[PDB]
Amino acid sequence: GVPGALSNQPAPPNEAPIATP
Amino acid sequence: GVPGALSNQPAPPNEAPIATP
Amino acid sequence: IALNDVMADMQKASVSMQMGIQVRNKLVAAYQEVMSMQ
Amino acid sequence: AGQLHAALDRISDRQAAARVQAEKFTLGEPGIALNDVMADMQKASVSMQMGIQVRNKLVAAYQEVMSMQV
Amino acid sequence: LDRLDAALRFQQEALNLRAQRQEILAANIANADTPGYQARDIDFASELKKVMVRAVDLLYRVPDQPSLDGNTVDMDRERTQFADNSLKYQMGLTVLGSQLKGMMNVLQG
Amino acid sequence: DRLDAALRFQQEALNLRAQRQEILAANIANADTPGYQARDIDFASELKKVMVRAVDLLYRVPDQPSLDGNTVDMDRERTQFADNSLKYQMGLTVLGSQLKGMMNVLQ
Amino acid sequence: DRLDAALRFQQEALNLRAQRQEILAANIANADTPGYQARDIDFASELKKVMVAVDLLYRVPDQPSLDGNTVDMDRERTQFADNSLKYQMGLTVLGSQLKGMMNVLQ
Amino acid sequence: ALLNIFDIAGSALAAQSKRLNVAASNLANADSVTGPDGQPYRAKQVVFQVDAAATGGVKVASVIESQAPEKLVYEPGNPLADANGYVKMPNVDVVGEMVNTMSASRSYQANIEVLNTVKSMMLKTLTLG
Amino acid sequence: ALLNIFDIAGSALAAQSKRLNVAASNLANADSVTGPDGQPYRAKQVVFQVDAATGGVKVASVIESQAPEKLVYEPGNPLADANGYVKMPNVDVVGEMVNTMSASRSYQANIEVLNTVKSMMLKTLTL
Amino acid sequence: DHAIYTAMGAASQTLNQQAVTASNLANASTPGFRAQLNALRAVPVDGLSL
Repeated sequence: GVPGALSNQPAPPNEAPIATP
Repeated sequence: GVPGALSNQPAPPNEAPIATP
Repeated sequence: IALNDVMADMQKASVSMQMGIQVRNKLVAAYQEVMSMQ
Repeated sequence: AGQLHAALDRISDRQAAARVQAEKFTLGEPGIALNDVMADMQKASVSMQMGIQVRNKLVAAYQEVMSMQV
Repeated sequence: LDRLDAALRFQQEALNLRAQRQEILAANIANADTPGYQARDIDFASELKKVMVRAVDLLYRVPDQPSLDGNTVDMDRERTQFADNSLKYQMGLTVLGSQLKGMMNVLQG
Repeated sequence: DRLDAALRFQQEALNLRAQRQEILAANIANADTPGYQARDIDFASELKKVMVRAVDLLYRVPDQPSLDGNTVDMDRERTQFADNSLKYQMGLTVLGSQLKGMMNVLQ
Repeated sequence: DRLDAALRFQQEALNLRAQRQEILAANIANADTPGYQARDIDFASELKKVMVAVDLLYRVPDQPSLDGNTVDMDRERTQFADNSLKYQMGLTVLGSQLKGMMNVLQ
Repeated sequence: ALLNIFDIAGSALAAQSKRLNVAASNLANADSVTGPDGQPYRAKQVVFQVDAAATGGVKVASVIESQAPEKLVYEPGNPLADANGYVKMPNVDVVGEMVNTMSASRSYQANIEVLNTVKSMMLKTLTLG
Repeated sequence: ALLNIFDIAGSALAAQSKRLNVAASNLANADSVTGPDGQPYRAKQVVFQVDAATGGVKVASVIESQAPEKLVYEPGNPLADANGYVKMPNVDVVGEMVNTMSASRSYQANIEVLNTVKSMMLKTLTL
Repeated sequence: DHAIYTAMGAASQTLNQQAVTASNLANASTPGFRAQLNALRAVPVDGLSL
């Protein structure tokens, strides 16, 4: 969906890892 | 015409070339 | 319960009371006129 | 028809409790966070406004019903 | 269940929907710093239609931009929606009041 | 028709003020985008046309060039916005006065 | 009567806050005079006694000074700010109560 | 009923006030050492939870000590020095505390504005008639 | 009407917030020569668009800058190529400094416009 | 609104790097000491939008 709109599914969690395995 | 007035035609794009070809 | 709901209920009660009072007054005035006239 | 009596007693108790809490806070002893007192004051004011509006509405209705002409 | 009831109910339920949406907006703006929070809002048109035909299902707003803490509330957009909903509620209240006053004025003389 | 037309003149003036306000707000919010041309509507001519009647907006002449191609000037737009807001409030006051007088006549 | 009793506590709190403000202003203005002792009042006890002139007592010195003065600027400033804010709150409460009492007459 | 907004905003104000108080205490005791009974001071943080009773306001579950590494200063010339002559210093980040303070202030102001708006709307509803 | 003003101003506020966030991120990462996957950090910029007449603004996408990547010489780092050059981010500083101020000023102008229109609508409500 | 968090994180990491440099400079005369290299590292947050 476009930003600021409505949606029926929650957004996935944000991770922001230091370094990928 | 005088700046700030209203005219029907649009404005040509502004070009500022570094060196004349 | 909701404040808007209670305000709307008060308005409904007032309007219904006005309607009933006006109808009763009109009817009793008509009856009184009928009684007064021979 | 004592329900109006009960309601007015309850709102008076609410606003009196708010006043008591305000006095306790102004006494200079730590039990209040300066937010609960203000929230209670606002709620008491709103409840009192609702009560006076109810009184006005009820007295207007009584005036209308007494103004009948049989 | 006839006349006055429905004629004013169409606006009373609209006011109720505006109030509930306002409460949800207040909740999600007060919870704007808790990590991992999801913005909550409802589709007013569909909700009003479903209520009129005769519990409200709340949808999740798509995040504008990500954050590490997991919160997805957008402060400026939430404030704009809050102001818009407040103005709409006032408009509904005033149109309802004007309509009711017009109805009451008939019961004179 | 009588009351309808007498109120309709001011109603159309107010609606035109609202649409011009919308255009001004749009071109103020979009004041920092390259390739945009400032737009406006000739209020007097448009109102005259509507009074005897989907608006024909036209471009605004630039005053000093910018490389990115933006022609909206913030100071001029702000002055126009303030003028339009004052005109809108004036029209609102006039319409309200006319309606209040019409209502008071019936009393 | 009843009207005076409904507002006596708030009015007395306002008055005592004003007096304590004056005391703080005096003992912050005398910050350079040697031999001058800091002064202040016990607000809670004063308010309770008045609701049931003005008693004032010396402040416990913070650090010694050769001249003899015993006033601490940061402490006085914090007390000043606290008393000012509490005075403002008392004024707001009194104003709201009076506004409600006025509104009840319509 | 639009009245529960007062409860929600009051809970939010209480939570923000507690967070601000904790941050201010951390800033004040950033340089403090050797707390009462000898245990060094440890930086404290709050935890926000939703007071569901669906959706609702924010309350503070408890206060928890941060598990960031605890700083050490080499000063044998001090009775608190350990076997290696290290005095323990709390793990307080001044920038983090200041940012927390600013964010708490902004959220508190936003919530009080929400309260005022809801108060105005409810007064309008009262004066609907 | 005036309801579209709220949409327009909200879109403008969102776009300005995105621009400000991008500028702040570039300033923060202005001197971070690495990435989680080993690729060097590269400056990013948003692209504006008009969302259909006239209307508000929208952010179509965030794209990497095509300016040449500044590179320095040090063989110590394993990230160095065959010639010992590593790639510092090619992010200007004064550009971001002025972008922050411009974004903040536009944000303030848009919110002032929104507040003015809200006041006008409230005054219209009591016609 | 959350750019403040990125800026404060950058400031805190700058302070950490300054502490590392100060540590390297302080023990500049101990025999057989190896310096402590340092370089800022970027971590991008992402998902579902912009």
